[PDB]
Amino acid sequence: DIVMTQSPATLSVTPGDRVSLSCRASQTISDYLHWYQQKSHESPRLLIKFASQSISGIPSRFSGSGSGSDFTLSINSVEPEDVGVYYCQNGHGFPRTFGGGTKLEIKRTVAAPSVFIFPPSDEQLKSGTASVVCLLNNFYPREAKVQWKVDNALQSGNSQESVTEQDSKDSTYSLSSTLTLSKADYEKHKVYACEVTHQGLSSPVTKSFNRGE
Amino acid sequence: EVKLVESGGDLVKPGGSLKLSCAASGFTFSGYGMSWVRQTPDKRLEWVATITSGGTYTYYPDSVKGRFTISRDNAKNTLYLQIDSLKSEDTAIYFCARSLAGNAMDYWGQGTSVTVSSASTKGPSVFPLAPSGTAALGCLVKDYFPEPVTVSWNSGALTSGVHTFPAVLQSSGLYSLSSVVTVPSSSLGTQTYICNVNHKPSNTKVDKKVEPKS
Amino acid sequence: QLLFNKTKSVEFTFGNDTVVIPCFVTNMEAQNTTEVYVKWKFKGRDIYTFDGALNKSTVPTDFSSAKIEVSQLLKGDASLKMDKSDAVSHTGNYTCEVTELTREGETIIELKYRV
Ligand SMILES: *[C@@H]1O[C@H](CO)[C@@H](O[C@@H]2O[C@H](CO)[C@@H](O[C@@H]3O[C@H](CO[C@H]4O[C@H](CO)[C@@H](O)[C@H](O)[C@@H]4O)[C@@H](O)[C@H](O[C@H]4O[C@H](CO)[C@@H](O)[C@H](O)[C@@H]4O)[C@@H]3O)[C@H](O)[C@H]2NC(C)=O)[C@H](O)[C@H]1NC(C)=O
Ligand SMILES: *[C@@H]1O[C@H](CO)[C@@H](O[C@@H]2O[C@H](CO)[C@@H](O[C@@H]3O[C@H](CO)[C@@H](O)[C@H](O)[C@@H]3O)[C@H](O)[C@H]2NC(C)=O)[C@H](O)[C@H]1NC(C)=O
Ligand SMILES: *[C@@H]1O[C@H](CO)[C@@H](O[C@@H]2O[C@H](CO)[C@@H](O)[C@H](O)[C@H]2NC(C)=O)[C@H](O)[C@H]1NC(C)=O
Ligand SMILES: *[C@@H]1O[C@H](CO)[C@@H](O)[C@H](O)[C@H]1NC(C)=O
Ligand SMILES: *[C@@H]1O[C@H](CO)[C@@H](O)[C@H](O)[C@H]1NC(C)=O
Repeated sequence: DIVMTQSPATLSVTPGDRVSLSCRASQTISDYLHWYQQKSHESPRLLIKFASQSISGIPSRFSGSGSGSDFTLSINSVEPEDVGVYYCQNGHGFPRTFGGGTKLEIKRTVAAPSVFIFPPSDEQLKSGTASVVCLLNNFYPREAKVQWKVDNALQSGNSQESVTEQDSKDSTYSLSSTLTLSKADYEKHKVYACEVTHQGLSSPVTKSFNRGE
Repeated sequence: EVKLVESGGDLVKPGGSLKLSCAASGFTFSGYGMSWVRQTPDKRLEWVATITSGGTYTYYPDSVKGRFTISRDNAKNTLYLQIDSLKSEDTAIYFCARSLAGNAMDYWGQGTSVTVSSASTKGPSVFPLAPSGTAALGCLVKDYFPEPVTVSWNSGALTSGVHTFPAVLQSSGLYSLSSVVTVPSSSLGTQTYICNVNHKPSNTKVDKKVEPKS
Repeated sequence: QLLFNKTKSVEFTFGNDTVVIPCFVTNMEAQNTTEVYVKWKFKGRDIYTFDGALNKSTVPTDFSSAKIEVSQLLKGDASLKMDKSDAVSHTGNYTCEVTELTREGETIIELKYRV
C-alpha cells in the first residue's frame, strides 16, 4: 500500500524560472520512480524514467534527481507551453501508484476579462427554462467574481460557473457563468445584468440586456 | 510512429460487463509488456492491469483483482481489457500504454470513456448563444448524459478563438456545456457559424447554425 | 517478490579465468528483456545497469569491464562478469537488483580474494 505524495497540488511559476517539483514516497524505492506530464486534453507522456533518465524526444529542460524516498523533477527555464499536470509513479513497491499530481500554472501580467452576456434563446424559452450566459474571455489572474442581478436584485444559488484550463499560448483563462431561471420568472423582469469583479478592472464591470429588446 | 488506439468505452449499467480494445502499431507488439491505466473524474490516475509480452502473466491491483481480465492477441497487435461486475467507481477514461521495466509507460493511447450508471443516455438540446471590434457567439449544449460531448465549429475549419468549457453537472443529473468563439464583429451576418455537437453515448449528432438575433 | 538462489559469498584468485558474481532469480516471469532492468551496486554506488528496453548497459570507469550475458537474463541469470583487475580493488558486498514490470527483488553477495 505504497503512498506517493506530490506537494503542493498547484504551483504558479514565472517563465524563465528554474522550477522544482516534489514527489515523496511512503517507503524506500531507490531510483525506481518515473515522471509524466499531461497537458490539458492530452494523455500523459513519460518525461523521466528511473528518477533521472531522460526520454527521447522530451525537451532538454526537463531533468530529474533524487533517490530513496524524495524526488525532484526540474524544469530549467520553464516556458508557457509547460502548463499542465505532472505525476510521479513508483517503479518499486506494489501496486504501481501515481502521485496526486502537481498542476503547473504560468504567472503573467494582469489581463482584464472581455465580458459578454447572452440572453436565452427564443427556442429554449418555449420549453419552460431560461439560461442566461455570461462569458469572461482571456483574463488573468484566474480569480474573478461574477454576480448576477435581475432588475438590480442580486441572485443566489441559481448559477454555475465553468473555467477553462490555462491557455498554453497566452497563459490566460476564460470563464462562463450560467444563470438558470424558470420561464415564468424570466418573463417577470426586464434587466438582466452580469457584474464582474477582477484585478484587471479599476471598477466592477456590468454587462446587461433588457428582455425583449 | 508508435500509435495506440483504444475503443469500446460506453455507458454501462452497474453489474454489467464491458470489453475494451486497443489497436497497436508502429512497434513490435509482441516484444513489449502492455498496461491499462484509468483516470477518474477527479483526474487521479490508477494503474489497473499489466500483461507480459507473451501474454502468460497478468497483474492487477487489489481494487480490480478478480473482476478485470487483461489479454492480448500478438498476431493481431491488439490489447484487451475485460471488465466484469462493474461498479460506479469504474467510471473513468481508460488508457492503454506500452510498458517497460518498473511499469514505465513510454507510449499511451488517447483513452476511451466508460460510465457506469443505471441512468439512461440522453442526447443534448443545442441552443444558440447569439452575438449581440471583437464579437462572441456560441452554443449552449444542455441536458445530456453521460459525458462526453465533442464540439467543433464549421466542421473543424474554425479553431482560433474557440473555447469549449468543462461540462457542469446540474441538479437534474444531466450535464450542460457551453462552447463559444470570438470572431471579428465585421464577420457577423456575412460568415456562417455552425457548431457541430457529437454525443456518441446516445448516437446523436446535432448541427446548429448560430446567427445574429433579428 | 523476486526470489533468488542466494549465495553468501564467492572467492577468486588470479588463477580464476574471470570474475563471476552470481545472481539467479528462481521465479522470473518476464518474457522479453524490454520488461527487465538490472542494477548492480557496490558500496552504495551503481556499478552496472542494464536497461532492457533500450538494450543499453552502463558502467563507471572503474568497472569498465563489467557485463552480464543478456541471452541468459530471462532464465533468471543476472550474474555480473568482470575482469580480475576490476575485481581485486573492489572486494566486499555486491547487491544485485532485478526489476520486471510489476515485481522486483535484490540479493547480496560478498566477493572475496583468497589464495
Ligand atoms: C523482444 O522484443 C524485441 C523488440 O522489442 C524483439 O526484437 C525485434 O524482433 C522483431 C521480430 O523479429 C523485429 O521486427 C522486424 O524488424 C525488421 C526491421 O527492423 C530493423 O530495421 C528497422 C527499420 O525499418 C529499424 O528501425 C530497426 O532498428 C531494425 O534495425 C523488419 O524487417 C521485419 O519485418 C518483417 O516482419 C513483418 C511482420 O512483423 C512483415 O510485415 C515484414 O514484411 C517482414 O517480414 C520485422 O518487422 C525487430 O526489428 C526487433 N527489434 C530489435 C530492436 O531488435 C525480440 O525478438 C524479442 N525477444 C524475444 C521474443 O525473445
Ligand atoms: C537487443 O539487441 C540484440 C542484438 O544485439 C537484438 O537481437 C537481434 O535482433 C535482430 C533483429 O531481430 C536479429 O537480426 C536478424 O535476425 C533474423 C532472424 O534470423 C535474420 O533473419 C536477420 O537477417 C537478422 O540477422 C539478431 O539475430 C538478434 N541477435 C541476437 C543475439 O538475438 C535484440 O532484439 C535487442 N533487444 C531489444 C532491443 O529489446
Ligand atoms: C573462481 O574459480 C573457482 C574455481 O573454479 C570458482 O569456484 C567454483 O564456483 C562454481 C560456481 O559457483 C562452483 O560450481 C564450483 O563448485 C566452485 N569450485 C570450487 C572448487 O569451489 C569461483 O566461483 C570463481 N570465482 C569467481 C569470482 O568467478
Ligand atoms: C535454483 O536452484 C535450483 C536447485 O539447484 C535449480 O534447480 C534451479 O535451476 C535454480 N534456478 C536458477 C534460476 O538458477
Ligand atoms: C557483507 O554483508 C553482510 C550483511 O549483508 C555482512 O555481515 C558482512 O560483514 C558484509 N561484508 C563486508 C562488509 O565486508
